[PDB]
Amino acid sequence: MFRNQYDNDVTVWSPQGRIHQIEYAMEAVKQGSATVGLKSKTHAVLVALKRAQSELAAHQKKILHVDNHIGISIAGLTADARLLCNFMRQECLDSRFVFDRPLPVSRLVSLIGSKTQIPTQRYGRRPYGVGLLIAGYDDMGPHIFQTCPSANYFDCRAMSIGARSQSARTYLERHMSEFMECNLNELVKHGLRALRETLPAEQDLTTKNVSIGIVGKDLEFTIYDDDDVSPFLEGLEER
Amino acid sequence: MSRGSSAGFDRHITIFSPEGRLYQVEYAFKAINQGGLTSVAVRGKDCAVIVTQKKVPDKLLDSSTVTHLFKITENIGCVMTGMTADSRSQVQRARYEAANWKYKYGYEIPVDMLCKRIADISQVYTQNAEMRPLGCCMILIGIDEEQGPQVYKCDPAGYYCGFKATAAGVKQTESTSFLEKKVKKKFDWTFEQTVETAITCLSTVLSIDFKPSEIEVGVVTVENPKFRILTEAEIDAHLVALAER
Amino acid sequence: MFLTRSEYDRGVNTFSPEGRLFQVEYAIEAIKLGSTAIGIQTSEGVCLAVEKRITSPLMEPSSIEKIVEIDAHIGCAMSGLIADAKTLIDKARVETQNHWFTYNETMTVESVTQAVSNLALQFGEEDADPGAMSRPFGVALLFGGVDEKGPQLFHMDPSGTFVQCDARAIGSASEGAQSSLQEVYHKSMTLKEAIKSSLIILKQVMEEKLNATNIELATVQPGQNFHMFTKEELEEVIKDI
Amino acid sequence: MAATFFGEVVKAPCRAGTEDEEEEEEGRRETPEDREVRLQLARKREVRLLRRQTKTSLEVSLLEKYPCSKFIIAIGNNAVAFLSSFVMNSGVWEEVGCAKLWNEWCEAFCVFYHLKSNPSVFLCQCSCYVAEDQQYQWLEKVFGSCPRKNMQITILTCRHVTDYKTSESTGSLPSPFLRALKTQNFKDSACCPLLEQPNIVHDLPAAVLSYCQVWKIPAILYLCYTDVMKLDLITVEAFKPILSTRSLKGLVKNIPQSTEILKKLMTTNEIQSNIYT
Amino acid sequence: SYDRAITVFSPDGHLFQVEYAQEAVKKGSTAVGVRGRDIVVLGVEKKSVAKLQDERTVRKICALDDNVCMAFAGLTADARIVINRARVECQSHRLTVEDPVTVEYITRYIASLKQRYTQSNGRRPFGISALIVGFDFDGTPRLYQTDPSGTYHAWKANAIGRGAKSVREFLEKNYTDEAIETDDLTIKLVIKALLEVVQSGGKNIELAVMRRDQSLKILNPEEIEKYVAEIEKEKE
Amino acid sequence: GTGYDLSASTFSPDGRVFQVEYAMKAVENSSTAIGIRCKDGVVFGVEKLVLSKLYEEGSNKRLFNVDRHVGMAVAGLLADARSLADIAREEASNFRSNFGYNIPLKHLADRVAMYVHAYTLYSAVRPFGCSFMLGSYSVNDGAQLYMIDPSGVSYGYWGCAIGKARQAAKTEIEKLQMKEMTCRDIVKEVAKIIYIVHDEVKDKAFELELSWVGELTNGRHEIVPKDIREEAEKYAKESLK
Amino acid sequence: MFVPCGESAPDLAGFTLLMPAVSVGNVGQLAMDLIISTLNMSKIGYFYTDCLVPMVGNNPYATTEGNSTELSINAEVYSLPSRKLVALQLRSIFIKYKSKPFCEKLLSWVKSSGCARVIVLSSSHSYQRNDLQLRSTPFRYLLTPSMQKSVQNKIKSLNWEEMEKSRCIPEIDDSEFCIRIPGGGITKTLYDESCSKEIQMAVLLKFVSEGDNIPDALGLVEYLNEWLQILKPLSDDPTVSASRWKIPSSWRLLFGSGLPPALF
Amino acid sequence: MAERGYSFSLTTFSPSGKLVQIEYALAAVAGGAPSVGIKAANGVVLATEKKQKSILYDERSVHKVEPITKHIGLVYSGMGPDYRVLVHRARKLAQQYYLVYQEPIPTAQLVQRVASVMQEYTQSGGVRPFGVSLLICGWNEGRPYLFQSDPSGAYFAWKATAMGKNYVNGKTFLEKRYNEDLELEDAIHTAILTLKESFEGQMTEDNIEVGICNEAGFRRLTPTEVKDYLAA
Repeated sequence: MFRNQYDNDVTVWSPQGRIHQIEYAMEAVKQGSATVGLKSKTHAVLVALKRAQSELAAHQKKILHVDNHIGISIAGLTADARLLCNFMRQECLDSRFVFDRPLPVSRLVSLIGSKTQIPTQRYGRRPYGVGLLIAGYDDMGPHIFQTCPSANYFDCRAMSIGARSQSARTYLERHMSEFMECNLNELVKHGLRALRETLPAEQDLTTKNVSIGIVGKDLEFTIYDDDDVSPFLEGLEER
Repeated sequence: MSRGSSAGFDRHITIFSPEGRLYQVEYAFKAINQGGLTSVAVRGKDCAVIVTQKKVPDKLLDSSTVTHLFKITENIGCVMTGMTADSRSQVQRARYEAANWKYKYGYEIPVDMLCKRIADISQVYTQNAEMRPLGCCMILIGIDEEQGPQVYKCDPAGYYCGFKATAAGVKQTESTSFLEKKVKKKFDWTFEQTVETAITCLSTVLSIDFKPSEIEVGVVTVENPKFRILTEAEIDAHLVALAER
Repeated sequence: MFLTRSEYDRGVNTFSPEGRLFQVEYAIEAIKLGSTAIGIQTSEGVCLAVEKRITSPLMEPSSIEKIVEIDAHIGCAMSGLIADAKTLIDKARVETQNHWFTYNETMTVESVTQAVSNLALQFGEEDADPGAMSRPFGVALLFGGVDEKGPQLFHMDPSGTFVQCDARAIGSASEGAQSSLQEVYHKSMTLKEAIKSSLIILKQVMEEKLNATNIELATVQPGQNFHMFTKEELEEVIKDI
Repeated sequence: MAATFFGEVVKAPCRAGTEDEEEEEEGRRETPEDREVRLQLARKREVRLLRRQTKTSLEVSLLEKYPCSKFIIAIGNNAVAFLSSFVMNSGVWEEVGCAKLWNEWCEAFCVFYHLKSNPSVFLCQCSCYVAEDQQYQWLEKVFGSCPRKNMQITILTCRHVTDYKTSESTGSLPSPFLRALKTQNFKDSACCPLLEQPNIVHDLPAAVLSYCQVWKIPAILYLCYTDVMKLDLITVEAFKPILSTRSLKGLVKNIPQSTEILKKLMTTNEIQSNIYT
Repeated sequence: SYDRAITVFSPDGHLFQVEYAQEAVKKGSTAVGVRGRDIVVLGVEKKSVAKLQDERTVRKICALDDNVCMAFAGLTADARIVINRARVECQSHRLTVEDPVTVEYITRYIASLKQRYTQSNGRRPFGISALIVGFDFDGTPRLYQTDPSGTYHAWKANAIGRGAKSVREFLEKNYTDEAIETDDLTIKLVIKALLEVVQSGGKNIELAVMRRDQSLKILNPEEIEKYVAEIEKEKE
Repeated sequence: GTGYDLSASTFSPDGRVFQVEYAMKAVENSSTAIGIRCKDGVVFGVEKLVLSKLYEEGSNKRLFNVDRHVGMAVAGLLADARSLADIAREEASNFRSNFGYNIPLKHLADRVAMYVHAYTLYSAVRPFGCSFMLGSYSVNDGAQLYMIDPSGVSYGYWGCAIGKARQAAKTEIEKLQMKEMTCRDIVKEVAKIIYIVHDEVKDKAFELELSWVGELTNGRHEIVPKDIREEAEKYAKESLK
Repeated sequence: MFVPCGESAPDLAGFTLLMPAVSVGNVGQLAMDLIISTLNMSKIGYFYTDCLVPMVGNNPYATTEGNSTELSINAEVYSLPSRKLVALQLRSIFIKYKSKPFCEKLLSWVKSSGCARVIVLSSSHSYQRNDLQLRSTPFRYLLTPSMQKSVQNKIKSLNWEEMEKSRCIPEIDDSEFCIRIPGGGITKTLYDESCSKEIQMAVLLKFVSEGDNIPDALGLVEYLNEWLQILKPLSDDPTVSASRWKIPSSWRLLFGSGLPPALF
Repeated sequence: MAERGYSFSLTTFSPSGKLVQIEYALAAVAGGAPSVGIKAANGVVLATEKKQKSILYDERSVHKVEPITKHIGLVYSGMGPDYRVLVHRARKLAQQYYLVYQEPIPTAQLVQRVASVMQEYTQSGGVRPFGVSLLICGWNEGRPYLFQSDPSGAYFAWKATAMGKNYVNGKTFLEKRYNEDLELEDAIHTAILTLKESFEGQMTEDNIEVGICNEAGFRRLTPTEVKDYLAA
């Protein structure tokens, strides 16, 4: 009630010391659909749930390709995800041009942090309403990063973001002690079981609603979609 | 915050009230008292002295970093009263403007010209809707060439004026009355008498017997034109010499 | 306690306490004031049918066309604000010609849709690249074309965001027409039956009756170019009932 | 309003609605150009109960022409879906009118059904969004001015979890959860915790609960505070505890087929727009 | 959720400021444009003429080039701005491609200017609608209309301004192929449409015709009164 | 100060800019960081809160390296703290590029504090809701510890605490005779103080984040090595009971 | 209209009606919460009308678990027959074109029920304060001509400042003067209709802005307590102030909800 | 006093056509220290009241009566900083005129250019009018000039005027005592008397300021000269 003067702009501090448009942008992230990221000692996989209005539409393109070693999964506003993906792709190109080597994932994520922090201080802007799960591979191994509308980024052992992603995070917290020595097949299965935990008890993972993206020691970032996910889904025990 | 002007007669800087008053400038003048410190500057026959309170309400705080006396040029020093960050930013601006003056005109800036430049900038702040006044007061001292000691006081409205003695802060009115009474009697205070006058004004309107660590004193002299900040031993010597009398 | 007024929708760039931007959903409501456009993607081609809604008999129908041509293999169906629609249409046209100049080949349907989306998602943020738009475009488009990957249909809404589809209805009766396309559509149907279903649904959701003057049909087939049905072709297709 | 140009004088929002001046400087010389506009706008936004095959002029309140002993209102997508899947899957329900209303946010209006086996039972099915200046008209067109106190109204609705006022974060709460709010004559205890003290409910559900409180009718309001306010399966399943309550006691016959009806009705799935993911 | 900002949608999806600019159009004097076979005619009512006025200075029919013409309804100062921009654009197009503007080209340019002003709520739309008649370079007569939003259409006959609805009903009922056969019948049809909203006709009527390969010709009050007299004779 | 508190360019009727005060309360929103200056260095320690067991250890660090010789411990909004870390790094690198030697810590504190102040001045940007401490060591300068707050006021400290429990931690620091202690005993005492002011029920499951710059690192900012941090945590735990 | 809670009117024979106005800052409503909570007044009825946006929630004055479950609607009437005081509490906002109908219905109830006085607790926009009003006290009062039952002299002895009469329509140098409470909501309508109907109404108000308006509510109840003595007179205690108006339990989470994680 | 926000915007006319934010800037002038200008037959007089009225002011520091060139001089009543910013601008404009035309700027030309600057500040929005009304005295072509430029940027040529506090009574006083054939000395006497009308106590040479403009050019009277004039 005493909140109405201080939550309409990202340039107003509430007398409790809170910016409220930042928190509302975080809600905008929660309005997507669940996507999961997890990594082993050699691979970093991204698993996403697609919505297509349940019929007559090709599903959302939820996993995007940024470079040969970086790929992102989005939850939140699509326009913001595309703006940030264009930024990431341009930065990776610039690194390859100037320095001839793949841009480190942590450096890319730091650049995203600055870029998305500027709208949360300036007038006439709004925070980015998209949260990302960045999967990378560089000299330092696999990486999973989570970026937020607040311009925070986190180094994750595993992470789920999106709508009803708390269930996936509960699964990942329960099972993260065995992710590292998993091979690619059962790592993708772990991600698939977490993503399934974000679903009603009746619905089940199919090829039509699952998108997978692997990067790893030998692999470049590849996205598996709509029929390429069948090898990964065939072996997934029932719930 | 984003943009626009707040509606109200006392809520934006570019709004007059029915009586033609800019109330945000007066609220900046009240911001000068935010800090609870008083400054006294006294002009003598051949010296100018700035004296300010030094409150350090923290055992953990390094007391050599708490200071309100600043060096603008080699020969101009100021005591800043008001909001601390605003004071330090206006000192930074005065330093830049003085360096530019020396660059353009080939000789070092006078005191009146420095306070005039700072007050011109302050006026620009009061007229535009994007900026706000600084909640601080600048009292500048220097020895000119052929006028003598100079004490000048810029203020948040863009007003500046030279004085024979001036005060800023909480006890500005009490100190101004004290110094008026002192200056009516005699004014050619040598150098010691100006320091005693400034310290006595501060210690009377505050009714506080000072310690060398509760007070800051910066001086210029005709024979030593460079701005100098007295050490605690020198202030203690002045205080014991004032107490014995 | 008390019920109080909270408003989060009177400006772009403001999230509601729900993570939701209302000035973009009001632009989608702006779409729902347009005329109904149905696009069906089949393996024999893609058809685009729109409801024309001629306001006066004195008005040249050729000037209110809701189906335009971006290139010989792509056509758009429009619904919403016309002035915005034509800006996006011209962006698509110029982009296809830029692509031909630079790379000596036809731009694919998805690439045209992506270029138009790059233009359409650049609202808000007005004091950054003046000449930008400052609000969502109030138009939804239906790019239906034929390229290296066969017939394709895309949909863009007042978000600058596109998704590939197989049967879309946009416009004022998109809910009823979409519910109808839900059953009448099957993934392997001929183009003649796609046109048939489009016109049947358009008859269902129009307040007037099907004559060859108040609707507009276009098709893009793998061999043939983009084609806008004429008065006599439309007459024959509707007299097929 | 929010600063169209540099230095434009802007007035702050007023949460009490007094920036409208309550139509101050009333101008007793309102031009007929103005009065025609005002009356036309008032006519555009009118509520109107109309009977099937009659199509207009129901002329009397809906609960005072038919007798009633039980009245279940579901408001919103999820409450309507739940009520349909788990209650109309049983014996025949007969429609006895809709409430046509025009709005900026309105979306099937309440169709009112009364059970053929038990004519005293009723259901309102609003996906209809009733605006503030339509809720009291809706109340008078449905209940009327003769509030017989033999009814047992049961309102069902959904709210976003971010509307919950809690000292924790509204992202740590286990959504969806049910909260109740019952009137004074509702003797039985609720199957869910009662809604807290700083929390209020303000809409047509609040209109019906306020009516039942004033006129001493038993009424229970069931609030699902969900994190997904579109048609969602978990949100609809959140209402299931209500089925073991005397109001919805004899109306729930086959739960196993209701899950299949619910899965089908989810596959219908009014199309989402591309703002997200 | 309201008006008062140019770039704000209402929850129904309406941009009301543009619609209020079109309200500004609907108060202006009625302008009637009829497209004939080899003549294109424009007629505006002279609403509330003052006797002590130089009527040459308050004319609402203007020439944009030697083949394109234009009448407007709405705020006259906005119309002056838009007209002069259109004139510069006609000459600039001739400089670019050597060919005379097609009537659609200049209609499109005028609409793009109005549409530029319907963006950016720090600007104000043009409160005018225009009736751009003309002949293409291959001789086809055209009649277009733009409105404050940046939206233009091609017409056979049209009316804008106050009483555009009555005049447009009259035109629909009376615009045939037998009303267009001669130049005189087109002129008389425009005058008859304008006589449906004009009281004390003839002296409140501003006709200007443009025949193919000829410049705009404003009809003086004598010719207009002769046409009105012919109309009353044909009334019998 | 309602009515005068929506902009950082509005003065309250008593000369108070309230957006800046709300930004300082924003600093009070976060968990505590303490910094103690000793006879031969500076030691930082942050009551870092474990958001999830899913985060790779070391993420969300609040102890930055601003230069080879300077370390930064932050509180408040972490995005703001990272932006200010970037600014401080830029200032130190620019000074070294221009003038060829390591930037003095007092000068670095002035540059960054004057940036923070510049944000407390306009309606176009909001004040930083983050406070931080800088700490260095040079043989020709001694240990130095500075704290900047959202208003742009930087002072030099012997012991500082910023965050939620700054007052309790400040009470606990005052008992230390830090002017005559080495970095090792200060590390143990910093761990103790972090453990004392931690609120074990409201907040949950924190992890120490210790860092020093001193002569034991030869004027180089570092993370306290794992074994010394283990010893400090064990001392801190055993002292708590 | 007024609907009792027990099929019987409570006989407000000569009571003083305390009512809010939905005004800027909700200061009148918050002051009414303070009064109803401190005096421990008991609900006696409802004011059911078409005029306020409907809302509902459990007892906003919960003190024990027994009465914390008592449903409340947007307009409810409370009473304290020991002190001959009746209080209305409007907890919602008015529907467009419905403020005046509410005012005539309420004042008809006041005349019929037999209430002696009416006291409206309100507020006004403080950004519209002119040169003088900035340097005066925030609190103003209005008395209708009938309200003279020895209370004009009491108010005079209290050294209060009357609401300043602006000119009815500006731009006219004659400047016919009539009251104008900008941001008082129904305050002016209530005043004008009371003057027409010959009701003893008083209006007490504060110039407030919006934000945390709890200090303003406490100030307004202290103004009213300078007049009425609904409480022991102010600085007479060993500074047991701050403990003399009972803050209702519903005055919780007034800035919303808790702080999200991973920020800060 | 907020007429529907017609009171707080500089770029909004009120329904009656008034701009009630430029007349609030004229209330800053009418709340400034009194000023007097008297155009005698052979010179102009500019007398003002000093705000720096206490003993603690250096009086070689800041002045209210300023020269623009050798032949033009200003006084103001209103807000002092605005005066200073306009004075430096007026001096620049005069020197640009000299640099172009090799002749001293005429009084009317200077008044016009200064008034155009003030007008600019009364039309944009996001900016604030000037809180000063100037009196410009000059001597051109063997003919004195007295002008007044107000915050709106509208200047007036006067024979005698009064600004600042109590200026309506001052103008009434001046009407009864001004005659065209007045000599510069009697003009100085009358200007000092008009200041003495609306003055807060005893008037010393150290709390008023006088500047004259005759054939020899504009000059600010020294405190001794003002003392001598006050003694008579």
